[PDB]
Amino acid sequence: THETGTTNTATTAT
Amino acid sequence: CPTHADSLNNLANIKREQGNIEEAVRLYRKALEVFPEFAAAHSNLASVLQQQGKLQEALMHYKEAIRISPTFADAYSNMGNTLKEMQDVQGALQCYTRAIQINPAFADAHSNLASIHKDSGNIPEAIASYRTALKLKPDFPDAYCNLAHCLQIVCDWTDYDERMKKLVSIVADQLEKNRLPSVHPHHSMLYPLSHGFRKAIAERHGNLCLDKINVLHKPPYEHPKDLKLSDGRLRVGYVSSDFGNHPTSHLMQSIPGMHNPDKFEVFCYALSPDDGTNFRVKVMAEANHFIDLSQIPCNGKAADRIHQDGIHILVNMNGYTKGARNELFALRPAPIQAMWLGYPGTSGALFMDYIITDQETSPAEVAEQYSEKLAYMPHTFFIGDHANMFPHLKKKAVIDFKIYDNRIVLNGIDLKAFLDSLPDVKIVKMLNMPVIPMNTIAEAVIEMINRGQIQITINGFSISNGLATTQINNKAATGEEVPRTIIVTTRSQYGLPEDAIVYCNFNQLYKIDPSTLQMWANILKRVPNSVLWLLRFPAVGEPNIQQYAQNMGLPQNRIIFSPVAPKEEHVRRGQLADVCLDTPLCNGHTTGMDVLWAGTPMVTMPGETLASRVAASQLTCLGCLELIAKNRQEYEDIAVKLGTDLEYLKKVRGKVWKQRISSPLFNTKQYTMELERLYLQMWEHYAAGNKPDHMIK
Ligand SMILES: COc1ccccc1[C@@H](NS(=O)(=O)c1ccc2[nH]c(=O)ccc2c1)C(=O)N(CC(=O)O)Cc1cccs1
Repeated sequence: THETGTTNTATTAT
Repeated sequence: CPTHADSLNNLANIKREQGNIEEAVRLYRKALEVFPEFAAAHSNLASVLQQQGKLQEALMHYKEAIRISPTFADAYSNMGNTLKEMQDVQGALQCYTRAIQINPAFADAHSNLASIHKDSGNIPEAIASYRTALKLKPDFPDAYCNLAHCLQIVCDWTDYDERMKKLVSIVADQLEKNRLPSVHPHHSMLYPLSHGFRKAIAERHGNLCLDKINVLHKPPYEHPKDLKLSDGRLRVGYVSSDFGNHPTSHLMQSIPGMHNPDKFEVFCYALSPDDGTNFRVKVMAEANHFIDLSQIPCNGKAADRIHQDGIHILVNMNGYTKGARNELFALRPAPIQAMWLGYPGTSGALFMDYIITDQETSPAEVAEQYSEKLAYMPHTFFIGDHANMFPHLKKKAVIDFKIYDNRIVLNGIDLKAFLDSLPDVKIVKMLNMPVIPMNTIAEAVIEMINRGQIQITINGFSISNGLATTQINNKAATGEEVPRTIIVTTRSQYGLPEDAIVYCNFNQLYKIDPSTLQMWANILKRVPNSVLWLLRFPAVGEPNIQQYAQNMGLPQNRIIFSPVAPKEEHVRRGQLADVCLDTPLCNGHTTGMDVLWAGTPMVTMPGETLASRVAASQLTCLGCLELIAKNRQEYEDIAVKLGTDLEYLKKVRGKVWKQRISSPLFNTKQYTMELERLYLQMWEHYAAGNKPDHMIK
């Protein structure tokens, strides 16, 4: 079985 | 102004979303020039470097972000994703658990943690963490789709109809918005998506490879246009992560050494290190050249190596599976690149020219399912090494404990020699099957099984309990060596009834859907006493199958599960079934070859996807067209006739037992010859100045 994908988080600058 | 660096960072985030990764990197870096201690920009930059395959540089910038901002949960979670990709699972876990400690409401970190549990075999915890992620962030396609696959894995079909609707809706929205679909290409075959969507999923995943090779700024390769530099020999390169103990080697490990060295020069490029098994030894010894690219992690340097070897046809044996380095194909070091055997579907990618298949698996009217041109093998594209790996199953004998061919079975390389010593064996016409009566020797064998003994010795011959192979010879259990002893296999070993029909399926449970179990229930209801023999993969799916079956009118005692067994025991115990019921949603591929090699007829209903049509291709090559159903009614009727007309069952089992030898299905020498003829059609076509076109002969 292949590696399960993940979710990168984009940080908004405020 | 602080607005300056913030504006650059936030614009870069937009460019990342749009797929403009190079511009995003440019903007993140300008932000860091304006504002050097900008934690958000360090972490966002690291995220796009990760997407470009620059993993160490990404780690450096994550650590910088966290040095600046020790409670920066985004950076911990993103860094975990990079460590997971580097195979540092413990490091990933420590990062995710720190991010969730900082921010318990961090939906992305919960979902990324869940992906570790999923890959570790802890499906209950993965489900719990994905459900926390969706509670926190209800619009979350990665979490929803990976949860859906967790539920597929354990055969949890709660609200399955609504689940498929949302999966399709998610994919449709992501494709429309030019985003990477959250369904993986190798899973898309399991869900009711259009062929267009499945090919588009594949194409979008292949595009990830482009982001990773573009940073290498390599020019196009110059490709050979003749065979002069190779003395008239066509140079074929097989690229695989699976030269070792993996089913793909169990299928084709004989093929490199069977190539004709007068016309072909064979290069095997391993993407994995040497696992020490006989599978790896054999290909390393039998290929003309063996190259360990696991020592060359840069795809630019690895592709240079392939090109320097002068490869004419490069064969992709991974597609979208673990261990793939499709970046090597995206760089196009060879003039012709073909998909073959390891991945049941299209790459969807421009850098693959052909998929090697056959007219049964991929009839020309469905060519639009594939981005590649079709290249037909003459019978089936599937192949298996069973004749070389398991020659001890070429013959069998039984004990007449009362005559059945699959209640108490003996196999052995020296089985004939053993039977010569026993003057009271009877030969039954159905090749021929010897029957040992219920004598002193048979009682000792039965006693070994019932007492759980490991092996006994009779007349100098070692007689082994089939459940104990790893204690006798671990290399025989894995298929690395042919067993030396006479092995005993019985229905009692697996809790199967001695007076009823056994229908088996030994596939992963995620290949079963409600529609399939309903069809199996219909069959069992029409064959009194029959049982269904399934695999614990995983065990936590057993009570779900049982509940749905009982809900369909099947008592629990009609379904019998067994654990995953070593390779040799798995193939050998197929002899105990009467009939194999193939999964229509995604057929058994390796396991279809396995049951046929045991002589067990397999009933199948080919679908539309490649993965749903392989078993019928195998049965066509074998010569058993009567096992191929055109619809669900036919599938049920075939299975019920096999289970109720015992003379017909005897006839069909005899066909499989004989044609597994006489048909082309397991004939690796013929396969290699036919494969070579196909390579030469590809080459002559190219050498004549043509772009790839269908090779359907
Ligand atoms: C897709 O198959 C990959 C992929 C990567 C690694 C291993 C395999 C498999 N190798 S194999 O196909 O030859 C093989 C072996 C023993 C087996 N023993 C049995 O009792 C039943 C099946 C079986 C199959 C594999 O061993 N497993 C079991 C595991 O991972 O524990 C995965 C499975 C595939 C079908 C059913 S279960």
